[PDB]
Amino acid sequence: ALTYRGADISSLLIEEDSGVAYKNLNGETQAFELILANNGVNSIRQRIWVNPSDGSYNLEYNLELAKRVQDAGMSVYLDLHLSDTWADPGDQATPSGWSTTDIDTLAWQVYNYTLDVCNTFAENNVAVEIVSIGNEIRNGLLHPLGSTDHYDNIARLLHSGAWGVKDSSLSTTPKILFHLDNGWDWDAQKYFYDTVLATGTLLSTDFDLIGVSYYPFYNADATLSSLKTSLTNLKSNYGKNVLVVETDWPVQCSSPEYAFPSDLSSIPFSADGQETFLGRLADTLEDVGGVGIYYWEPGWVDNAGLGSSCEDNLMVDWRDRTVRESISVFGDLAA
Ligand SMILES: *[C@@H]1O[C@H](CO)[C@@H](O)[C@H](O)[C@H]1NC(C)=O
Ligand SMILES: [Zn+2]
Ligand SMILES: [Zn+2]
Ligand SMILES: [Zn+2]
Ligand SMILES: [Zn+2]
Ligand SMILES: [Zn+2]
Ligand SMILES: [Zn+2]
Ligand SMILES: [Zn+2]
Ligand SMILES: [Zn+2]
Ligand SMILES: [Zn+2]
Ligand SMILES: [Zn+2]
Ligand SMILES: [Zn+2]
Ligand SMILES: [Zn+2]
Ligand SMILES: [Zn+2]
Ligand SMILES: [Zn+2]
Repeated sequence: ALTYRGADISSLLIEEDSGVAYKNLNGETQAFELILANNGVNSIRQRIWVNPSDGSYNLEYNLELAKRVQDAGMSVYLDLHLSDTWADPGDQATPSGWSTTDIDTLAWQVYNYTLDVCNTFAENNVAVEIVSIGNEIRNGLLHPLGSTDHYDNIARLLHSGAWGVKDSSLSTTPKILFHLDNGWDWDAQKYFYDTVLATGTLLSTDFDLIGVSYYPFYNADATLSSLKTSLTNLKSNYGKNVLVVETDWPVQCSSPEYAFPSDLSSIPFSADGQETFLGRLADTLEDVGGVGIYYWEPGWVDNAGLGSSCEDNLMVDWRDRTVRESISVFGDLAA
């Protein structure tokens, strides 16, 4: 069985501030994190941004969301984007005020930052289970200094961020996770890990978990079989537990931009299809000794496509703000 049965619900506070209330499987209005907790979710992933101009996903935002997560009995995974806005393989902008010219200065800013985030959580008695040093960092982070022209710099920054967490006053130190996209692509994963470890600046002991994104709708090569091989290879090569920290499956996808992978093409687009997909993903992870799955943004009703070419990847119907049956998939898999 999976250790982490998770969801990323970072959008929740913004959706609430836009007037969204969610109706549960009992037909009752209920706080979204309590709906999840009562339906088998035991951990919540939260994106953190450094100095966003409108406050979205900033430190205060995340402290309040984490308090609610903890009140609901769930563990907290902080996904540090180390940017003022979305960090992904096509965007890794250095925060306003941080250095774009001096790697020594930037390394100290990253260290100070992750220490300050963690000590803010400690000071407020919020335990955190996992922290990622960056989001989807296969093409580096904190550009231009942390681009793939300078893997030596990337290693320094990861080292610094990780030790900021290790030096924090949290009573139990979080597991430190490194997160790359394209989890199904073993050669890409291997190239990154082998290269940052060879610099001499990142220690093999600096991180505890390897996390990957896994989506079915951006590339037909994303078969479950390739994911299985990649996860197996990651665990055996680097000696770290592995998990899927982002995934989605559509209830509606009328005009996909990319063909779906061959071993997933019989799964329907529906709530039942979401469950079948997740059940197969969970079995796949179990087979290989993987430890978690986090569903990405199940309740983001203003953004049902979640950035993909599909109409709707949510576990909540935007038309009536009511959860779909797939919201209980993790509980269903127990039982
Ligand atoms: C890191 O924080 C310390 C305060 O403990 C401060 O003295 C120092 O200037 C900071 N480093 C950078 C580069 O901002
Ligand atoms: Zn299972
Ligand atoms: Zn608010
Ligand atoms: Zn982007
Ligand atoms: Zn300097
Ligand atoms: Zn760049
Ligand atoms: Zn450069
Ligand atoms: Zn360099
Ligand atoms: Zn060091
Ligand atoms: Zn590749
Ligand atoms: Zn450590
Ligand atoms: Zn992503
Ligand atoms: Zn919204
Ligand atoms: Zn509906
Ligand atoms: Zn079910």
